[PDB]
Amino acid sequence: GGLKKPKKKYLAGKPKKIWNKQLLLEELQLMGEYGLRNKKELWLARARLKWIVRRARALLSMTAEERAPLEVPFKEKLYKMGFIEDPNVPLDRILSLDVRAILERRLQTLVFRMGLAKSIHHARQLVVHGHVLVAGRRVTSPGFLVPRELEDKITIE
Amino acid sequence: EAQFNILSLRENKLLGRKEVLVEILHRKSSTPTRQSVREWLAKQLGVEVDKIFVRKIKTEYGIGKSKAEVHVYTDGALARVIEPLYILARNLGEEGKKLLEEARKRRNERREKRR
Amino acid sequence: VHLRKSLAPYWWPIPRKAGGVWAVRPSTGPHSLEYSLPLAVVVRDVLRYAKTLREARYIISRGYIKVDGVVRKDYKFPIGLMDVVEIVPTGEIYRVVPDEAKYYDLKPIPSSEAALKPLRVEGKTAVSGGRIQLHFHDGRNLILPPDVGRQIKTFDTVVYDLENKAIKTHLPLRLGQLAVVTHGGNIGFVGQFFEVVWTLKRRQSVVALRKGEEVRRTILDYIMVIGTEAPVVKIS
RNA sequence: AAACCGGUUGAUCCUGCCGGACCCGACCGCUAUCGGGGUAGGGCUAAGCCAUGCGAGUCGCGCGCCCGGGGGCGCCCGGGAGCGGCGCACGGCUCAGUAACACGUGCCUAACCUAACCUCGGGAGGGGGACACCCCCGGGAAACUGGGGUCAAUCCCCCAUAGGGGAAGGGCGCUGGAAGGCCCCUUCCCCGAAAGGGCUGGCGGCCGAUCCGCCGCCAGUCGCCCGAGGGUGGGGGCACGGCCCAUCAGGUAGUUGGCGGGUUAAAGGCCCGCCAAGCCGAAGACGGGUAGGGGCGGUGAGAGCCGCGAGCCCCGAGAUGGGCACUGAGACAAGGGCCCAGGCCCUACGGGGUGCAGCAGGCGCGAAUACUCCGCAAUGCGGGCAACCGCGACGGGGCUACCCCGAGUGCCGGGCGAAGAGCCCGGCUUUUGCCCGGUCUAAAAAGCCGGGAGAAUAAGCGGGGGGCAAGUCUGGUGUCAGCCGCCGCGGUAAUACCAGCUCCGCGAGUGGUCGGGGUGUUUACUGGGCUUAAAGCGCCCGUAGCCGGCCCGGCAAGUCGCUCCUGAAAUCCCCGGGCUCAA
Ligand SMILES: [Mg+2]
Ligand SMILES: [Mg+2]
Ligand SMILES: [Mg+2]
Ligand SMILES: [Mg+2]
Ligand SMILES: [Mg+2]
Ligand SMILES: [Mg+2]
Ligand SMILES: [Mg+2]
Ligand SMILES: [Mg+2]
Ligand SMILES: [Mg+2]
Ligand SMILES: [Mg+2]
Ligand SMILES: [Mg+2]
Ligand SMILES: [Mg+2]
Ligand SMILES: [Mg+2]
Ligand SMILES: [Mg+2]
Ligand SMILES: [Mg+2]
Ligand SMILES: [Mg+2]
Ligand SMILES: [Mg+2]
Ligand SMILES: [Mg+2]
Ligand SMILES: [Mg+2]
Ligand SMILES: [Mg+2]
Ligand SMILES: [Mg+2]
Ligand SMILES: [Mg+2]
Ligand SMILES: [Mg+2]
Ligand SMILES: [Mg+2]
Ligand SMILES: [Mg+2]
Ligand SMILES: [Mg+2]
Ligand SMILES: [Mg+2]
Ligand SMILES: [Mg+2]
Ligand SMILES: [Mg+2]
Ligand SMILES: [Mg+2]
Ligand SMILES: [Mg+2]
Repeated sequence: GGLKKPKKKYLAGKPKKIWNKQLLLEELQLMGEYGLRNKKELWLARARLKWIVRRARALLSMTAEERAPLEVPFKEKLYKMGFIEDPNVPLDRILSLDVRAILERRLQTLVFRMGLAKSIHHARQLVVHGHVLVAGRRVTSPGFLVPRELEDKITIE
Repeated sequence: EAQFNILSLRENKLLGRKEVLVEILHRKSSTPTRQSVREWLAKQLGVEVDKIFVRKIKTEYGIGKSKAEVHVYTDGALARVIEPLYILARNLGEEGKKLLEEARKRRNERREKRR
Repeated sequence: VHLRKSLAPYWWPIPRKAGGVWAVRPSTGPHSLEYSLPLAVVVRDVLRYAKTLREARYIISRGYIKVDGVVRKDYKFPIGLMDVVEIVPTGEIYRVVPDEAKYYDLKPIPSSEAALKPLRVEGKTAVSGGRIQLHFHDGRNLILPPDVGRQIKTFDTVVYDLENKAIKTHLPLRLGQLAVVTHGGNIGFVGQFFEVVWTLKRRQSVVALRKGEEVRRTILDYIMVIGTEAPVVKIS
């Protein structure tokens, strides 16, 4: 009798106790460093990180034979996205990943880190107003997670 | 400004036509007119413009590039019997408008009769 | 009668979500509804000759498409296993052969082969005058004299001449012949019939085919003999 | 993230309940700029009552007639009112009934029917009739409907043959696991086909402009009838699976079974005549209550719990209540029929029609709700050789804090301000909002490309005593007014009330009340407890159930391994790809 409807994807990143002073301080630090719009963006990044880490945990829990046809492609995809720098690291090192690696892949973050903008908020304004070209096309979403191959194809108008 | 190219061309002998997909590159410029696409295709293929019909011109997000779906017909009679009336109205100019008006009149008749 | 897209057969080469809520329902013809594809679906989604149902129905109504030697002008005509499809204005000839990936695919075949159909015998009946009616896998019938009907058994194959209405050849179900799986999971596999477990019900007997070292198992109902070590008709 | 926190004491360890924090669903308050994706919206409330409009047609290549234009061969084109064929039993709605072979999974019909379609074999000969539209007259308020005349058919009927059924006897033979079946032979009784019709082209003949046909042959083509199989739909049967209550323990009498029949398309206490006493039940009958079943959905780390088991797909049932039939392959038929009940509308009083649980829409109820909009262009279906036609299905937009996704409400430097808000100064940008063009769209709207001016058009909701992030700052009140999920404040110096200032949390959302899950090891299989905190029946005998010594041999039921046929699709997990990423 149940009809499926979409659910929020940042729930896995959102904490259940928001009123911790330490958690609030670290989240505020991350938000101010990367110029995020609200806590939903940070929790979405944490949800992405949680997916990656739980995939690593699941592949670790599978046997060697089952893990064999999935371990190498998994690390290859993480390397291609840019979350992991060495695609041949052991699987258990993937368990220790950090949300800052995912936050670095934002288009606004990359525009700031390439020196194309005066500040991270100015990079967000550039991406919003449409002056950032990704391989010729305007990508107007500041939260876009740029891959490694597309990282070098970022231009300004 | 407007760089056109035949991206692909399939040949449907069953419907007596050729389905061409054309790439249009227009940087910093408006979407090309379907009349302009038809004129370029007619000049490129050496055929009359009446034998060429445009289905849809779709422009990419964030860049002045457009892909156009075009039908070229061996004869106008089969072209007008195969292509939809709204397509003929879009492409032919006024004769498609006349066809659509006559269809609307013939539909108003028999609906009055059904009343 | 309507066919909801959800109730359409799962192997059909159509999207399951993007599109309308309806699918073209095959019109009770010479196959099974769940093991056949309508002619309009073949023209629009399998050959891509028509972009809409209107254009597909126009193409069919002109008589450009021929199925098993007969022009078919009905857009809901069922098309099924081993059927010969012929396009008239283009001259292209396909056989609907079992496929590993699409489960049923139109593979081009030679013009000399286009007049033959390998039909699996599905049963026999006694009819008036003492004659024998063979019933094949696609519902086709053939009435024969009793002596020729006596030696043809169920699950055999016959290569049948469509143009002559005759049995060009008979391929009996024996161990060691080449067989193709025409149904479930292990579909499209061609191999040597090398092992049988004869259950009490003959149709549910366990059969094993071999392709070198590639051993697959099915039931006896799900295989069709296509000759000895070389298949008689081009299936791949 | 497999999480704890506050509260019973003078203090302490327990038990144990209640609250906090999270997600989801419903309703509600304050507030609200844009875009994308999606099968959101009188379900959770009366299956309550309804004005109005629309919601199943198509076919001239079945048939005659009439009308208008054209032309000479034998008609061409268009239209009209009809007969006739096919369809309307699909599609659309809703959730009363139902605890049931309803539903799901796995199998059957060797006990059955099936128009349309497919294939194989065979057949299409003779004859006859009527009723529409129409013409001449009407009747009636309307609904509806009468008489005479007259042209047809793929309309209706008879005749012949083919074929079919029943009874009985025989057989090599067929299918099949198994013949009560098929085929062959024999006998009698009985029923009993067909449209060579339409079109195209060719040939020949009859006929006449008062005709534009009729006939005989050929080929093509769409058709018609019989037999067999398939296909599709449907009827029926079987094994197993999924609610609560014993403050419901005996129930059943066509009930259980047998025999012989009737009916049915077909088996059956389905029904009937006779015969027997059987059938169900504590492994829970019967009785009551609740409820459509499933795919599935929410929640939790999981076991599990819940049904938000409404929307989407499959099956079921129903069309104001209760019954019964016609036609037809199929209905006992939602926009068809008849009757009772109970309403309502029109009327010329004699009669007629009608029930929105179809798409909009109105009243009512309730805490609680959308346009009397656009199109057959996509997806399909009915009709048609076809072209095409129709479709409130479906598609498209509208409205609405429906769910998910992406963004804006400026950026940079300086000053004042406090490092804040805000203001001012100098520069930059135009997402967005506004105007124009192309593209797009069935057409629109939106989207996308491009062009113009411009900082310019855009932030709220809740809270600051602990839990729990945020003020012992200021004023007012003075156990009053008020706060308060819990603990607790307020009775003159209030961090808790009313206001200011200020800070905190989330943010186009943020809160209130409900229901589910977490919480909860407070339902405990994983995994609780019963000396004293709640909890061992006062004791014992024993039925069902559950649990049961050792060794050897057989089986292989549970169990385990592999494999096959399956468990619809969507949904869920992984991977690749395409929408600017995203959804
Ligand atoms: Mg105390
Ligand atoms: Mg209702
Ligand atoms: Mg016809
Ligand atoms: Mg007419
Ligand atoms: Mg229905
Ligand atoms: Mg007839
Ligand atoms: Mg018989
Ligand atoms: Mg007769
Ligand atoms: Mg006759
Ligand atoms: Mg009987
Ligand atoms: Mg009874
Ligand atoms: Mg838990
Ligand atoms: Mg609905
Ligand atoms: Mg009734
Ligand atoms: Mg009725
Ligand atoms: Mg009603
Ligand atoms: Mg309604
Ligand atoms: Mg249409
Ligand atoms: Mg949002
Ligand atoms: Mg200062
Ligand atoms: Mg527009
Ligand atoms: Mg406030
Ligand atoms: Mg205050
Ligand atoms: Mg605090
Ligand atoms: Mg408080
Ligand atoms: Mg306890
Ligand atoms: Mg006690
Ligand atoms: Mg005791
Ligand atoms: Mg007691
Ligand atoms: Mg006592
Ligand atoms: Mg066993």
